[PDB]
Amino acid sequence: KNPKSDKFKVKRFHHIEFWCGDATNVARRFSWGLGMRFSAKSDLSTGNMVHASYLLTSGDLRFLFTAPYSPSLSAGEIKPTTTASIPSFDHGSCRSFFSSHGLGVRAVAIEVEDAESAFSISVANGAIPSSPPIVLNEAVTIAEVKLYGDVVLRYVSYKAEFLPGFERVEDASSFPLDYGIRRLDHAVGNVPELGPALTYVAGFTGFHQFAEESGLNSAVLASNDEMVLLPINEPVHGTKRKSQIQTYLEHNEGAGLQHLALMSEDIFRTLREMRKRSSIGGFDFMPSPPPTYYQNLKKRVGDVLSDDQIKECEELGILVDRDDQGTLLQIFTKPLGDRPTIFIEIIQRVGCMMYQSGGCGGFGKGNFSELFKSIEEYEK
Amino acid sequence: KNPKSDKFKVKRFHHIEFWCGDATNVARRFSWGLGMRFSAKSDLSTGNMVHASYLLTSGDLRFLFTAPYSPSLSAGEIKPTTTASIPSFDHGSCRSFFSSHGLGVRAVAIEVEDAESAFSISVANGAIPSSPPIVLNEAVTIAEVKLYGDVVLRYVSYKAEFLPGFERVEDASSFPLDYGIRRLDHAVGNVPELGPALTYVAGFTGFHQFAEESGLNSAVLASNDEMVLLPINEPVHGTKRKSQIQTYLEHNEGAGLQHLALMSEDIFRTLREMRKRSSIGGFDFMPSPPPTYYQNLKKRVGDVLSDDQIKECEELGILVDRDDQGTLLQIFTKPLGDRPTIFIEIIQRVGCMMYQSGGCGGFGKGNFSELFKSIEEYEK
Ligand SMILES: Cc1c(C(=O)C2=C(O)CCCC2=O)ccc2c1c(=O)n(CCCc1ccccc1)c(=O)n2C
Ligand SMILES: Cc1c(C(=O)C2=C(O)CCCC2=O)ccc2c1c(=O)n(CCCc1ccccc1)c(=O)n2C
Ligand SMILES: [Co+2]
Ligand SMILES: [Co+2]
Repeated sequence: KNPKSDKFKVKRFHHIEFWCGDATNVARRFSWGLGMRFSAKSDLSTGNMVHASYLLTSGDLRFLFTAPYSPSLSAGEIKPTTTASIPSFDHGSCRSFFSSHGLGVRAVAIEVEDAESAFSISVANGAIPSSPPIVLNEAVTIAEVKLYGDVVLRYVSYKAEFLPGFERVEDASSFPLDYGIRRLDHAVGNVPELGPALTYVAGFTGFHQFAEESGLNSAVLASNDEMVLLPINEPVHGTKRKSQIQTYLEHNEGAGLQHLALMSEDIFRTLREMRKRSSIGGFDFMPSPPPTYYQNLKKRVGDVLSDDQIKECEELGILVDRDDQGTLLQIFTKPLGDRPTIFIEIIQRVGCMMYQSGGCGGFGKGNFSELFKSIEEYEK
Repeated sequence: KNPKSDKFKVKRFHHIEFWCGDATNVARRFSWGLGMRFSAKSDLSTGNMVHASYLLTSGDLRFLFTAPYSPSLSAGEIKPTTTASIPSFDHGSCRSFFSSHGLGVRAVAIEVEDAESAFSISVANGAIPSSPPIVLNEAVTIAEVKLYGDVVLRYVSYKAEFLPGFERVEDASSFPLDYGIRRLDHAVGNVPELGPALTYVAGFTGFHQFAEESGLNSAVLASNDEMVLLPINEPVHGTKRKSQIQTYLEHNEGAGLQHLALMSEDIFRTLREMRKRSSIGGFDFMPSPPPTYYQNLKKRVGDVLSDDQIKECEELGILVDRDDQGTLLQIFTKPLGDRPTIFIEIIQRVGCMMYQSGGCGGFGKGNFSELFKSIEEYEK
């Protein structure tokens, strides 16, 4: 049952913005590790005396990396006279965010038909304002409201290239890397209490709960066409193994974005390319499941994957689960930075063709039981 | 005239420590861009609840990357009970340093015979204490005094593997990258006033001035065997082109480390390997000199370099200058991070063999005039 109760019209995920200490070094690491191209910049070379912001792209996926300059560079400025290309940026907010949480996602940005209306409707329906709507160069409107912890849901709307004031990067600096990642599938938050978080967000968006003992309870909020998916996790305290959600909240200093799930058009090639680079500047992956997990894969997905495609999953460490509607291939990186907080999931879905409907195959929660069983069975 | 007036005994450069927001992402970028191996770590996996520190090595060059965790992780700790592996670390000092300067060098570490004595003698001779001597595991002594701005000269001494509490990285995580960089040749500071900076540092070290209109005045302080070299720059105000030193001080919020010069055993291979990676996560280089610069190279270094070796300099953008004692090959990267502050120089020296004596060939100040002339001559 999808009641299609969105209180405004939302199209798709637009971009994810990381707040960093040095946007240059994070963006270069991410670009090599994930195969994303340098697409746009807004910094001193473009006249921005406030923040440095570098955009990476792969397919429709857009990662923005932003860090503050010395406030002394822009001391004569006031908001009306700002050189910032993102008007919601604030030196003090960014330094406090990064000091408190370390490297992580500040904004989950979705594209809307009209950012002003979406902001107005949101706050009228309980959203806590963060940045009022601002129209940039009579071309793009952006607005922000609180999502959970210190993360904002950013609304972006275009009348008719990323943002005004950003410049497209010179080809010489822009090497056409691509490992097959194509778009953002879902973005997941960790909170101390799931219930109030769900009521708050679903309260101001109209998003509905998407149809779905290992450290968490979870639920998924979705847009009308279920292309925007926002799962939220809480910890289950009192187990024997400590909750990974609780560990997150402790090292993150509270609620925040846990993982970004990036859809690949060819997960086998994406994982081959990322695993080649794991020890030369890229991203590490979580430990692989035992061969027991893959021997048991034939009995569950042997209808969808060949034996050659299943052993290819085994050499790459890919996990597989299944809904009644589709099949899911997934794998998780190790944490993206110093703290055991944010990580990335690489994903590709098969089935539910009509295009492919969103969430086809679920989110892989059945892989918790399958991994534990496979692990214990492997031991004995 | 080398009066050999060192007030204690110093061996060589030991390591350079960067203070970062996220030590993981800076270290991975540097490792790929410069060809340095992950050699040691001190972080949560080693029991350090205070800071994350990752060591990269190439030859005798050691780069340390350190960032603070949430103070909440170590709130019950006091200095006697600390889990920090570097006892001079302080959450507040590091966050304030990085907020003020951005990514840059906190410590220039030199190896001494006895760090306690070197600290005592230094402060008795005018040095401003920063961190008193501390003996780690009855094995290593470290101490720190102020050098310029917020950079410290760190003394390290070993009775008889980087530091106690650091672990050697698992081979699987440690990919044997190497582009030919072998050691730190010199480390350069930018200050507002050269005179007082020189008197202060030479005052407490006993270092002597090493034998030597484009934006700076400079002078070089050296150890007894002239293996430790510490040039210092000041701006020359009132030119037509603005001083790069003054631009540094403005964006850095005052005095600090301008560049690190890394000696290569094969600069041609180092530059080939680094230039291959410039647009895929590595380091960019300053613009190359015009062909005019290289046509004029034959008349000045045609005795030392073949025509094949000279055109190889031309394809890599390498600069060449000469003392009366030796010849210098050098090239400069673009800034290492967001701000136009710190950069890196790659260097290789030829001549003055006895081993090679330090500073053989100078520091390339004659390349300021040669580049300008070559540039103007190229135009017309
Ligand atoms: C995150 C995830 C998902 C996932 O994507 C997902 C959502 O999209 C929405 C609904 C809830 C949810 O969980 C699916 C399966 C997963 C994991 C996962 O993290 N781990 C590793 C667990 C060890 C661990 C150690 C340390 C820190 C974190 C974790 C798994 O083993 N499985 C099977
Ligand atoms: C730094 C250097 C050295 C050098 O190493 C050195 C020392 O070791 C010690 C003594 C003084 C000194 O200068 C030598 C030659 C150099 C440069 C250099 O920076 N530039 C680029 C200038 C444009 C520029 C733009 C923006 C920001 C900075 C600079 C050059 O053109 N030349 C020829
Ligand atoms: Co997921
Ligand atoms: Co130099």
